[PDB]
Amino acid sequence: TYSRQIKQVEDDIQQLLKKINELTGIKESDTGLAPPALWDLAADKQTLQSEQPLQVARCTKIINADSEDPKYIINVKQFAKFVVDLSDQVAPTDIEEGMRVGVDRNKYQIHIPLPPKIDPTVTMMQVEEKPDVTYSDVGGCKEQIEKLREVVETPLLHPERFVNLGIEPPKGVLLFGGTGKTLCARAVANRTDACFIRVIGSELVQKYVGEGARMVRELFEMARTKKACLIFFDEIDAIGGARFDDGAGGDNEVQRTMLELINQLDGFDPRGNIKVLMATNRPDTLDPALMRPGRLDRKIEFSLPDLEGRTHIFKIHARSMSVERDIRFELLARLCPNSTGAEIRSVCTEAGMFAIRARRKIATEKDFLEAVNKVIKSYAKFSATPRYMTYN
Amino acid sequence: ASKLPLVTPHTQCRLKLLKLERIKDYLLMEEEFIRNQEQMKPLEEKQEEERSKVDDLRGTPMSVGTLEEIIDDNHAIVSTSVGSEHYVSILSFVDKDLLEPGCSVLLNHKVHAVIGVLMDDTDPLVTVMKVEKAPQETYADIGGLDNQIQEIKESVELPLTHPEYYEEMGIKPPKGVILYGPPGTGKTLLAKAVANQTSATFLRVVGSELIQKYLGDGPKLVRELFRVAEEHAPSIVFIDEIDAIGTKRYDSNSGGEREIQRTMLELLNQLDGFDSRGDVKVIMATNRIETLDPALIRPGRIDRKIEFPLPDEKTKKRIFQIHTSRMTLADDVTLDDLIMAKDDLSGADIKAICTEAGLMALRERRMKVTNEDFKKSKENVLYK
Amino acid sequence: TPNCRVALRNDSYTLHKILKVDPLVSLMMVEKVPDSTYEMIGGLDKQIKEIKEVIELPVKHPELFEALGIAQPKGVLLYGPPGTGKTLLARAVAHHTDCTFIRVSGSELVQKFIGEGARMVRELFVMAREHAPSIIFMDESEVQRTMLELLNQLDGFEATKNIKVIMATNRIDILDSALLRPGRIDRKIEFPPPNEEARLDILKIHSRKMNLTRGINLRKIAELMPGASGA
Amino acid sequence: MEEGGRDKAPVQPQQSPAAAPGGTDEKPSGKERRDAGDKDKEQELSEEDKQLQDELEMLVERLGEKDTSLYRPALEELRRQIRSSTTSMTSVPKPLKFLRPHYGKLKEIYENMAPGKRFAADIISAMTMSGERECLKYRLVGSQEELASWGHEYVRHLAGEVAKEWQELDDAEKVQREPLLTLVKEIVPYNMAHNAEHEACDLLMEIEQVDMLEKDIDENAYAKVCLYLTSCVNYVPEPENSALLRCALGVFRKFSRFPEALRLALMLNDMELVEDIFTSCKDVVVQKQMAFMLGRHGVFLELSEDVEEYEDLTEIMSNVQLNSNFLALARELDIMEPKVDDIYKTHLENNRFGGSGSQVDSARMNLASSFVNGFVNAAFGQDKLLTDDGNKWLYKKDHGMLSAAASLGMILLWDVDGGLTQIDKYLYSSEDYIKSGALLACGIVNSGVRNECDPALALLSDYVLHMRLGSIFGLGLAYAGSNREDVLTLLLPVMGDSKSSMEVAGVTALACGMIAVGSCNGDVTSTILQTIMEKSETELKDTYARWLPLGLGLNHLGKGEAIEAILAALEVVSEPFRSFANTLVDVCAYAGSGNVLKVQQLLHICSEHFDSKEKEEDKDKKEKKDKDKKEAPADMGAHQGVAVLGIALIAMGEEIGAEMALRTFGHLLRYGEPTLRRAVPLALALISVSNPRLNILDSHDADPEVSYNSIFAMGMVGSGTNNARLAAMLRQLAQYHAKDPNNLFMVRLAQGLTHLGKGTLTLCPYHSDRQLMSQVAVAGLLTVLVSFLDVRIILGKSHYVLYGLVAAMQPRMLVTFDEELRPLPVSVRVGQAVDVVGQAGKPKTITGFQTHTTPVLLAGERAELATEEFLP
Ligand SMILES: Nc1ncnc2c1ncn2[C@@H]1O[C@H](COP(=O)(O)OP(=O)(O)OP(O)(O)=S)[C@@H](O)[C@H]1O
Ligand SMILES: Nc1ncnc2c1ncn2[C@@H]1O[C@H](COP(=O)(O)OP(=O)(O)OP(O)(O)=S)[C@@H](O)[C@H]1O
Ligand SMILES: Nc1ncnc2c1ncn2[C@@H]1O[C@H](COP(=O)(O)OP(=O)(O)O)[C@@H](O)[C@H]1O
Ligand SMILES: [Mg+2]
Ligand SMILES: [Mg+2]
Repeated sequence: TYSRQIKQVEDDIQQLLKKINELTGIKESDTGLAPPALWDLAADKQTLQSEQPLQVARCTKIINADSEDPKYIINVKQFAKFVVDLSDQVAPTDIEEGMRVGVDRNKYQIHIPLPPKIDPTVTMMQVEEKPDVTYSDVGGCKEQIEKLREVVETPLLHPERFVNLGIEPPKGVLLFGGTGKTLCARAVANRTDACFIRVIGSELVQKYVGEGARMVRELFEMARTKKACLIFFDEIDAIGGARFDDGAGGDNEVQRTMLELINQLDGFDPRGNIKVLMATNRPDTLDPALMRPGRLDRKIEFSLPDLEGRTHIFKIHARSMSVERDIRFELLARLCPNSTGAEIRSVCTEAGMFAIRARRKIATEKDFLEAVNKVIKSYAKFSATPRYMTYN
Repeated sequence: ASKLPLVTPHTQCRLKLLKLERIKDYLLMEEEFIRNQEQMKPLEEKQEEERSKVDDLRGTPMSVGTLEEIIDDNHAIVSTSVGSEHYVSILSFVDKDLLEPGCSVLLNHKVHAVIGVLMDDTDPLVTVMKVEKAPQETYADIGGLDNQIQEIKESVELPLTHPEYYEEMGIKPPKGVILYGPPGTGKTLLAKAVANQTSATFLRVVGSELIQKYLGDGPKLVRELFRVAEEHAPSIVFIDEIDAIGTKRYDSNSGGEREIQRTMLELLNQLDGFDSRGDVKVIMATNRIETLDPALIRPGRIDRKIEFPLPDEKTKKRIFQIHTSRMTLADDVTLDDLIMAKDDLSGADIKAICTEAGLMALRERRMKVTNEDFKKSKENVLYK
Repeated sequence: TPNCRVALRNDSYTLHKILKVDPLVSLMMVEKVPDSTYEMIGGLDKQIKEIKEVIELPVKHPELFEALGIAQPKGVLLYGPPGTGKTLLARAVAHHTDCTFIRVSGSELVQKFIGEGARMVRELFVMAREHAPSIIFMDESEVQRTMLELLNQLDGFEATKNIKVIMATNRIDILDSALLRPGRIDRKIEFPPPNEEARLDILKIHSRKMNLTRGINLRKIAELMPGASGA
Repeated sequence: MEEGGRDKAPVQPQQSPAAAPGGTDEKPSGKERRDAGDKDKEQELSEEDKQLQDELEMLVERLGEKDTSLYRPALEELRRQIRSSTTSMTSVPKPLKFLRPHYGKLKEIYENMAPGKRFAADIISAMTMSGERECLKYRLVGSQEELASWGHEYVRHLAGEVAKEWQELDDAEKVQREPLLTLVKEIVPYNMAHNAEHEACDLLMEIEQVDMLEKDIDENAYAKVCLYLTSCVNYVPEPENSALLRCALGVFRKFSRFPEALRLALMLNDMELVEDIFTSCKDVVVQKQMAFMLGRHGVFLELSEDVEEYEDLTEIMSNVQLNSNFLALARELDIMEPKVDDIYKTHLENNRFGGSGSQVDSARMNLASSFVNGFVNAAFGQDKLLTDDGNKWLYKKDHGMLSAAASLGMILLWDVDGGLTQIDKYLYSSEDYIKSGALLACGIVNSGVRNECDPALALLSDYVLHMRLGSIFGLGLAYAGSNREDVLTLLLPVMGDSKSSMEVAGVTALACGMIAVGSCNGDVTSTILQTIMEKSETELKDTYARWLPLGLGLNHLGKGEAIEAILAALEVVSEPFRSFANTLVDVCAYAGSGNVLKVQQLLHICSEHFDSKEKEEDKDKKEKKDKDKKEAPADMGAHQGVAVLGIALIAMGEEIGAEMALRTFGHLLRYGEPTLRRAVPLALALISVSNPRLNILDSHDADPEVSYNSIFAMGMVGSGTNNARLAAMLRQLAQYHAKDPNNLFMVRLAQGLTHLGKGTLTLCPYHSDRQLMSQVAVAGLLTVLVSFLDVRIILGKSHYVLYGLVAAMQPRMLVTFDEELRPLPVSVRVGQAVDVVGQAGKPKTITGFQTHTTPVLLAGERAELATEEFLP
């Protein structure tokens, strides 16, 4: 009954909230000033502290040194090099060569080393977040999930169960086969904890020469700096087919990066706390030198799940949608000659859309019939299957 | 604003107004605290004072910053226009939140300390596909098939406007959408009407332009493009005629398939990224679908797959009606004896004949379009 | 305003006072195409009629095109032998309506002005709708794909008007069907090799600029050149 | 726009209203039959909601306004039948015959006589007039005039008839007007109204008892003392009388236990004890009565029918906790939880981030080293010899041997299996803090168990040892879930001793005061006597204010009676630094509601005063009390504090807003949200050592998070700065607190919907103890580890006789449906339809399926789920 009064007491006190907010100050929305009622910290001291007793210590690169006397050699970006000296106020040691340090603008002397170079383009793969997949819903890989987990997590989880026996754990593994190669990788990507990184190798084809190699090198650098890391490789078919080259120099930029990468695991003080898995579309024409033992230990495969895992998937991608409560899902798989669980979820979706088509809520056998026959035979013509059934 | 989203009754009960007057009480109390702090203790104006001292400290010549690294101990390394970097400090008043490598920052003059940041005038590339306005009319203007059309309606418009129906169904909507048919049937125009109805972000670009005379860029272009698209809003991007990149070859291209393959590969990946797929749905439109890489046609990447047929003559009459409604034609219009000329003509041919006949009228400044004009029209437009 | 050169006292960097170019004009200076007008037309008459009908009409009469309720055109395409007036008439056509005469050869020395990287060429549209009474020209395979990238863009999507373009080529039967969509293109025009009267008048035109001798006989010479070209 | 010809209304509906005074006076027949015709003309061609541009409703108010005012007001003799036509034809346009302000003049046409919905049989929409009466006329007719003339004598049964009319007119959202006719009516005396309305509420229907339920309980969550005292027990008996399901008693009537009537709770327990039909709902109610909202229950149900119905008491007392123990032994075995410890591998990249590693070698890190065994081994991650982090430091920081033996209680958290077997090998050592932490674990392990583990059996072996300090800690802690007077008789002379060492007498009131919740003010009297004896002659360190006064409050909490005021506020009326102990219990008794009249005095009494080191302690505790009243706002103040405090105090503080404007959230909840959880980094990404940064330095929340990002970023930037000499405790204790188990996080006083289950008594000491320094290293490891032991944390179960079926689960988000169309929607998180026994879910309500019909709860977090499938 009190509509006008309630709405006006609503909006007028909202306007008063606005006015008292502005009394504080949220307007003058800036180009980089902190929240107006927050930055009052940097008022007198910090201001005249962060600046007056604080100097830049210009970023600086080392060259080499000499014993018994400081006499270090510096290198800087635009200015030349200088025979230089450090600061007593730091330990006289960790300013050795191949390192980035800070040096005041004026005295030209060292104060502190800085982390090695970064190239944030390479920082663009520290995935930082584990999504929400689980080995549960990826069934069928009954003798594959374990085959993975053993050479995937067990040593990290039990860095004793393989040690007292005095045997070294394996290192490398790759996937092949919409069989679920990426899905199985996502499931292994989440559940772990250590520093996980990946690179779509397609993001290495440059326009200059060698750049990809330098990037891969810095990647392995930050890897070795890490203490327990796992790298995943995605669809490296692009990273190089083979050195089949002939006459006219082509594709050479690729194979350069190829060999450079392939060095990065074999002999000559190898990685360490480092294992990996890649996956192909068509392994048919992948490099032999990668297949080499010590790089490519395991060969777990993703084929067509049989009907059993297929039945489990039929459970999986239907147990969260209104359906007939008494369907014989056996026949569903029975009319799934060759497919992926992706296609199972697809048939489910199509049936659901045919349900929401007119009115209903729960599903029927007939919905599944129309979903299958269409998805199967109407969508048969292309179906992308064969040339990968031969992996060619 | 954005005080409390619990205004659930939307009725004339005690709930709403009680919320309102209690927020009134707390607001009066906090405002009076803000008052009483200055009452005995003004100690400054703090309107433009806490800002005056900032301006004082913040270096008068605003030095273009360029973020490359982050040591958030209120001091990180920044560079210069030519890259004469140093290890300047940062301050509290900078809201150290959006710090990112490759950012427009503000540097002090003397010690080059971080005055602040700057927003990005963007983008000399987004605008090129950033949709301006509703370009065309309703689907009702198209007509002719309207069934698979309704299918696309369901697959695209229905989701956003009914984010409940699939929910009672308990299923997220499909992922992929695609058209295919002969040259001139309704794959781009249809998209036009789609956008006409929409209230979401929209872009347009052609696969043909994906190739670059250099090496490797096009892929990265695809990457960052998908990124930017995903970053914005409810959005559906579309590419027309990808098969172009898989059919021809331009000698200006540096290499050949040696980039086609990789680019298309990364492309296909970027629609099935293990990472957050985000709020994106994609349509397709190609003339030669049979010959492109079937790998893209994988279920999950592409879901709704719809044919585009030859419209029927009885509908060709409707197309005639379409492109003849709002023109002051002559009475002699016997459209049927004009429909059957090309036994497999296209809905574009209607517009063709119509506008051509109109031109014929304009040449002689006439108004109503007579039949012999249709004759000459069919003769010109088709016989070559 | 943007593109405003300014004076600035240097001690405290104080912006002090004010001082360039329109980049399209710089482009034109780079090109220096043969600016012309109708007077030098050699035997291109019905051609003139048609090109006028197609180009000038959809500028000053936006009510007529819909008084007819007919869709406006978008592009024009020509053909013929080596040098007959393909660009000659193109320049004049633009000239007699104040169309900012612009062309692109897919070059790069021109490219620095438009886009830093300028991955595509569509970026020229940023200036296209900036000086509306204007036209872009296309000469004589990538020219075809460029034609696609231009045509299919301002196709209802870019409702902006006053933008006309023309490709140039010979033996039209050798280009792609992507330029053969019965609706993708508006109309073409025929440019025949020079015959008697056209040859005579072109002589006439390219003679008046000379200090003749008493008695000329354009007629004889005209009876001699067997239609080699208009050049 | 045609007018004329067919316009009958400018003819017959024009003159007959206009000439009504020309046809009513000295005209008996021409008035009525034509007035009946006008009645039919307005009720026939207008009810069809097709032309709201009625020929009458848009033309008969042109002239018939003054004329109808000449008809009904000015005639004064509208007789029997003609006025049945007047109040049926002059009433449907009467909202439109007048301007907007009808809220005071729904009377002159209608109030002269009520026309016997007859002209509403075929049209849906003067109850506004009855509302006018109740809200203004009845208001100033019975403000202080409870009983008066006709203005109440008829108005009461008029409200009753229109109340029966709410749910009998259209059965649409007009039904939800009965609360809008019962509560605004006689604002305070809601009894005289709902006593009359509930009887009819029994006989109307048994389906609409839920919309009114949620509406009225939102009316009650925040409620005036009179409304909280009356309307609750007026909304209470709905399952008792209106319906026969009766199972909404336990978790929706406990709010009537402490504020309303300390005895109505046990009398309703008796009501349950009378209707024991049959087995399931009885168990459902009695379960939460012992281990999920209150105590003093495990000895309440041992009467003369002790086989399995009354013998359910031993179940609810110990064997329900033991059933959850088998749960945490088998299910937690199944899902992920092993015995233990990778958090040191976690901080492996702390050595290569920017320069040289191997520099952090902190010593007070040992405090967090006891946490590496306490927190990460909570909830049944039992171990053996893994306690080396609580053995080496146990044997190497004298005070640190209690943390190394209080982490053990967290190892076998809430256990009842082997305390007397895991503490034997680490008791006979006679190092004060080893035995202190071990004998305190003798109360930690069996906390909530309250069985024969340490009444006077474990910690009495350390109170015949007055080691002395913690001897009451674990002893009274095992009796937290108890209130047996025997223990208070056992350790009242602790404070009755007035020990020359205050280290025990201080928290003595915290230990003895917790076990009780009600009367017997002997505790309060003896404690205030000892206060004015020793807290008087002191204006120095707040131990006498951090430890002593809180027993008073925690013995008189949760009673909005204001009776405690003139009793205990008058008891600590003393010097200002003793008046620190004045207004605690004053505010200790209004947990979940909104009484902002109480809020303004939390700012009026002392805002800044410019506080020249005068009342910073008293104002810190003022802000502390302000942290209460908001713990359960039913989403009414969750923002109202995170905004008000951030704007006023944390922005404009002297010692309050720089050191005390943060613990608000720590007291509030452990939900997890970008509003206030990331807001603490705002004061935490800036250490600000100016004020005593161990205010800023001083993760108390549960519910494991992904906030590891900025924490580890700061730790990285903490290689050179952010020193560790004392903050090494800080970094990893904070890193261990939230994610102690991945589960065991639901202790934020939101049960059923928000019913308390506290939670409060055992916890309040810590977050009232960090005031401010001097106990971050020495005097704070009595309570930094194992303070709060009131943790009930899983809801999704089957719990039937067999646990045969897995479940029928479909968990969803918080509800927001208040007035909708039937049936009201439940929630939009319907995507996940699984069959898990998963974690509880902070913003969670679970909706089942599989034709179980849920005749158990339908609203208890242990859904027992009776079943029947009479739906073929
Ligand atoms: N065994 C499976 N169980 C459940 N879902 C599966 C299974 N295999 C495939 N899928 C579905 O397939 C989709 C993901 O397929 P991917 O893992 O990307 O395929 P892939 O084998 O890596 O093929 P490419 O490389 O993309 S051509 C998801 O919708 C999964 O649900
Ligand atoms: N079925 C139709 N109904 C009405 N107009 C049509 C129809 N089909 C084509 N047209 C007209 O002809 C134009 C061509 O349609 P488009 O959407 O370009 O077809 P398309 O098959 O995507 O063309 P291509 O193969 O890329 S050249 C439309 O913009 C309409 O003007
Ligand atoms: N019809 C014509 N009338 C006058 N001059 C012409 C004609 N055709 C060509 N020219 C001359 O040819 C030159 C420009 O060649 P143009 O016709 O523009 O080349 P193309 O059409 O082959 O690209 C100018 O010197 C111009 O005067
Ligand atoms: Mg894949
Ligand atoms: Mg098209």
